[PDB]
Amino acid sequence: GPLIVPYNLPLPGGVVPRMLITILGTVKPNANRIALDFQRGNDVAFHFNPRFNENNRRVIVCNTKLDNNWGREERQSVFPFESGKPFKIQVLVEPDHFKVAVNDAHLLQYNHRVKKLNEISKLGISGDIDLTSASYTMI
Ligand SMILES: CO[C@@H]1O[C@H](CO)[C@H](O)[C@H](OCc2cn([C@@H]3O[C@H](CO)[C@H](O)[C@H](OCc4cn([C@@H]5O[C@H](CO)[C@H](O)[C@H](O)[C@H]5O)nn4)[C@H]3O)nn2)[C@H]1O
Ligand SMILES: [Cl-]
Repeated sequence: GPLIVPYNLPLPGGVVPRMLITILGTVKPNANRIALDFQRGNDVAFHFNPRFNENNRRVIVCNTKLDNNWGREERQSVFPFESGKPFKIQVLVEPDHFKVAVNDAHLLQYNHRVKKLNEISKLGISGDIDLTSASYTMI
């Protein structure tokens, strides 16, 4: 039913273009944050971080963490999440970027900074959600 957050989903042999990762959940009421962390060991290859109240604004912050240092942030002000509401996040790995759609609407893409895609072998899912489902498939 509801998975335990923080949740770790192993990605056997890392990611690869045409790999589709689907996260189903519901945002808690008065949520503060969501985070998806595609990890290469201790490094975070792709950090996807909806923030519900940063100086009274809603923003999605994306970044990469290498040897414990966060890089240059990429910010998107389109913010499809709402507290209390069910969502679907789809992360499709493409040759040059992660492509993210929420609720079947394209949201953003994030260019690969970590190059060893087949070593990005785990997805951490955390934040103020009830997590229903997390899975992957090759399309
Ligand atoms: C148009 O221009 C802009 O107009 C704006 C109008 O409000 C502001 O004036 C802008 O400058 C101020 C400003 C401040 N911040 C951030 O605000 C934050 C709290 O919401 C923190 O204080 C941030 O610094 C500490 C911090 C670090 N991290 C880590 O970031 C990682 C991803 O990179 C992961 O998410 C980690 O998990 C997370 O810990 N988190 N917090 C701070 O950098 N963003 N912008 C200005 O540029
Ligand atoms: Cl790399």
